[PDB]
Amino acid sequence: EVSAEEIKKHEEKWNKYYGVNAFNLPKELFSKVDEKDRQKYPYNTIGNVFVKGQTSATGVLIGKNTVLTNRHIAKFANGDPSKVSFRPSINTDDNGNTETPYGEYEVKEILQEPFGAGVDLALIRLKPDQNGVSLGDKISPAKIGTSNDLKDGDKLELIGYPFDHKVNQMHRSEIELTTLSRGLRYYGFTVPGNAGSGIFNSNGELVGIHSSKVSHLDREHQINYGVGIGNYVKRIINEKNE
Repeated sequence: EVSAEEIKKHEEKWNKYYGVNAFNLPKELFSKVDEKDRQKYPYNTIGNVFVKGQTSATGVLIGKNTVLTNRHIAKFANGDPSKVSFRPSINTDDNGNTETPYGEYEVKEILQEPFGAGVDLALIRLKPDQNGVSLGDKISPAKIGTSNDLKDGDKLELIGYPFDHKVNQMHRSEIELTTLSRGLRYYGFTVPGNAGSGIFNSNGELVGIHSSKVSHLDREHQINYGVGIGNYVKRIINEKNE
């Protein structure tokens, strides 16, 4: 039971992201990443995880051949790697011109729930290109930070592919952390395609991965939910990354 004032104020914040049209959102909270920034770190570590005829979400390159995304996204492939494709820094302008600066990568192995069925993270291992060159040799993987030092009120950058808004167009969303006692929760604009988006701190370190929206305060309100890179997650990553 939370005071009726909290709900009133929550609806306040939440509304500044979902009350107005996505296109009429302030640049500071939600904006497309231009060609220039897309070639720079950490933006170039972001890619589109494409599951043929299932979904189109986001993923972060965290190793030479490893992509970190959500378990719920990886489940759509039903264990079959050939159903998943990773397209780093892909971009499709409003006129249909699609470009993939680093090519498209095939998946050799899917680790659906290496952190546990209750942690919405999965690892995707990619095959090198036909010349045997790993994506991680073309682009430096994201630096892995920690979520242990974050605190209520903190502002972070969420980078991903908001498919439902614009197809194959990388966007950044400013997020504001809230009640962290119940997990990584935050205010910000996201759509289903943002699943797997990287959350970076001012130091450019990856501190979390966006997951989805969950009930908040009561059973009738929402908030964004992500998975923080805590002690347990880092251990597993360091153990299976490659």
